[PDB]
Amino acid sequence: MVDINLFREEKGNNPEIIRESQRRRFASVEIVDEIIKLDKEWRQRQFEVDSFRKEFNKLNKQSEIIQQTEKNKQDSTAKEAEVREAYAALKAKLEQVGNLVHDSVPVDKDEANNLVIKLWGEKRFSTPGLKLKNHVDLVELLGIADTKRGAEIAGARGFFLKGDGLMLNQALINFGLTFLKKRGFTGLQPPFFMRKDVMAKCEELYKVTGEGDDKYLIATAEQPLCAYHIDEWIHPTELPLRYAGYSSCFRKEATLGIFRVHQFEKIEQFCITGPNENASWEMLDEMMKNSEDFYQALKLPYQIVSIVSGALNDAAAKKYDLEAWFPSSETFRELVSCSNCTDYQARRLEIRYGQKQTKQYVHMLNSTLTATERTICCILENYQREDGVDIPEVLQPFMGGETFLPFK
Amino acid sequence: MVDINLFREEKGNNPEIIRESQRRRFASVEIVDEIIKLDKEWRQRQFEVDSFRKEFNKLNKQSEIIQQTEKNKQDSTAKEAEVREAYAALKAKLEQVGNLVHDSVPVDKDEANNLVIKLWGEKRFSTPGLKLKNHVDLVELLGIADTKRGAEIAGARGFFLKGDGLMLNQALINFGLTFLKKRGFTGLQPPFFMRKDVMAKCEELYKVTGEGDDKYLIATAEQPLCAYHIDEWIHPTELPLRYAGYSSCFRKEATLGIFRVHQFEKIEQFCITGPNENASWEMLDEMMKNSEDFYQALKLPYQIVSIVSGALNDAAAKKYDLEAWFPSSETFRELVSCSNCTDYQARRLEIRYGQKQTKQYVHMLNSTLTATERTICCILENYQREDGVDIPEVLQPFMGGETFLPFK
Repeated sequence: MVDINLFREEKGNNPEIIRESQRRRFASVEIVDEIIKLDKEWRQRQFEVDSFRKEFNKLNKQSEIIQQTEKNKQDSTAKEAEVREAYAALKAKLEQVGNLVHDSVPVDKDEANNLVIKLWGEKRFSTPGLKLKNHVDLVELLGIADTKRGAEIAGARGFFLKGDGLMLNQALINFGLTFLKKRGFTGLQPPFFMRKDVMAKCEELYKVTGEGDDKYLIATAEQPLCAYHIDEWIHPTELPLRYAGYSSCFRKEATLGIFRVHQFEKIEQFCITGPNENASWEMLDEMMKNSEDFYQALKLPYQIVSIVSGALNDAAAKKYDLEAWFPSSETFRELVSCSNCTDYQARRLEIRYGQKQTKQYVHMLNSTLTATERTICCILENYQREDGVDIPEVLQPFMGGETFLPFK
Repeated sequence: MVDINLFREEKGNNPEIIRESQRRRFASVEIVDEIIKLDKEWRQRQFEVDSFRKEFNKLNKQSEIIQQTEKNKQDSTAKEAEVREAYAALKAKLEQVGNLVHDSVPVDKDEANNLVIKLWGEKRFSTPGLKLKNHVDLVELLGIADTKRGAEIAGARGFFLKGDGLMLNQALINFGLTFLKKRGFTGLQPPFFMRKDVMAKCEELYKVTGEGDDKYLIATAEQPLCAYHIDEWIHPTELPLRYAGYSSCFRKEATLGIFRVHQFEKIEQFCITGPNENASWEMLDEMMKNSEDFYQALKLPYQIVSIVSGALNDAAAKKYDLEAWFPSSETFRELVSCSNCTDYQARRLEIRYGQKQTKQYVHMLNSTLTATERTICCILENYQREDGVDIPEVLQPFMGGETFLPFK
């Protein structure tokens, strides 16, 4: 949720900023007045208690009187119930309000109008010499995934990684983790389980039943790496925090191919900053430079698009995608999303900024470095030859010096 | 299930072998006669069809006659139903019979009497200079797993791997995969999902709900690597097959420690052989030598125990455990199980041996190489110093040359 304080004229904050952000999200502007009207009620009860607190403690410092100090306690428990109700009803509207859309975000309702802002790399095309094959056919020819036997075993989109497929998957995971460890990141592998209560604050997911409470399978490392540091204080000397999240991922939405799948592995950049001095906006550039340097090391051409205000989800204040070149189909596909969600999750998760006045909260960002099966698919297409696939230079050490994967 | 043919005096096979194996499993010997009595019924119906087949086709080669060729079809569909019932009732008893216990297996009902057969390594002990800490306390001191934050997130026994904890986990996974790839193995990473129908032939597991049929989370790579090759023919030139299974594992049975946990990673040796020439018994030694060479490369002292006939599960014909030395508690704990299950799963999974007479079936074996979190725990205890933990020599390349993990 957003800071109630940014709706209060009282504290020297203009609620038009909220109204403008609603407009840019093509969402209710009327709700900003609804919330102001509710906040005011609630703060009156919040105060309408301390009226009967003082009048209660006023009687004290002395049945035309003894019956007066009776009702003033019946009051301060009756009115405390009203305060509870007000808080609750205020939660129901404020919950619905998206994060404040940064001004640099292109305003529009269709991702069709996503603003390309950067290009990189010399894109390969089908020549007369070699028709460029797609990832689906190159996985079959290389013999590095059993999607057929996978499908009988795990149901639809189910796949084994095999031989140099597993070595490659593992090569990319360790290349990514070392890549990021060199840039000040600490590895973190979360449990693939998470309690629904906790997921709430961070049903398009798998439910796992058995030991304890019903839990979800995680769609992204980003979800466990957000619950981590719940209810904690983080000291300014700790921030900024850089975690290289690693995990398997389970998506419900998706017998040939490993691009459009139910289970996959993923390195995530997850960063916490303090909420002042433009720190989170500086970290968003930092993480986006890291995503860039990495696809450049792999020598995969790409373009960076900024996401229209209309397409930002409720947590994101701003978002880029790195779309990389798939030469057989001459398309760019999404291999990175890079979000600054500022204090939106932090404030629900009571993740605070102080030593331990009025409450400050940390800023949190997330940026896929690589979804391995997707990155592989992109590697296959861009590195293919007449009779196999060359291995990118930087992955060659992690594959024991091998430079080539021949077709069966 | 076991080969019905080994219950038939008829084919030159002595059913006493079955009876003896039942004795060694301390299980029903009476059931071997029950099954013979059922098999005989079934084969009579199986034949009692071909009596009314020939008499039906006998009438043909000519209403004192035309009504005779009527009933002989009413028969051959009526008696075919009886054959179905016999087959089904025979399945219900034969299902309950364990695999034939190899003669080299120690006969006893208590694992207490497991026969140690081999020792290796110079075991470390608490000296006056250094009280040897346990894995639980060494994980806290090293700062390589958040079991506390894990527990709030994933419920009980839930843990993050962190910093050099993740690097180590990954070091062991890649050390194991290369270790095995050098010994003729092909990497395989299965889906962590598997359809209950399929699991049946390979409810102490997690159920996953969402897309498609209800599925289980796998307890071991061994389970998906068993369904793989279902209903297939394998050619003698293909066998023997060596797969290095890699996966996450989910066990229901288990906020400090990563040894006794719900989720963990595991390299498995899974091997298929032909069923003749003592091939599977030779492969069991091969896999057990591989498990040995690996804990020797890690320089972890261990002992090999042979499992008493009384403790073999229904698939295993024979089984060893490699128990490794945990010096703080001066105990050996199970880090490897090595099983030859011969044609027991193969025969349910219709995994055949021919080119493609009377049906031959492949032999299948499984042998944990490493459960990574457990192996780590064992590494921590055996490699500890006053102020940190040394990194095993062979894992040092995979950890970028680092030789030591200091306490926080």
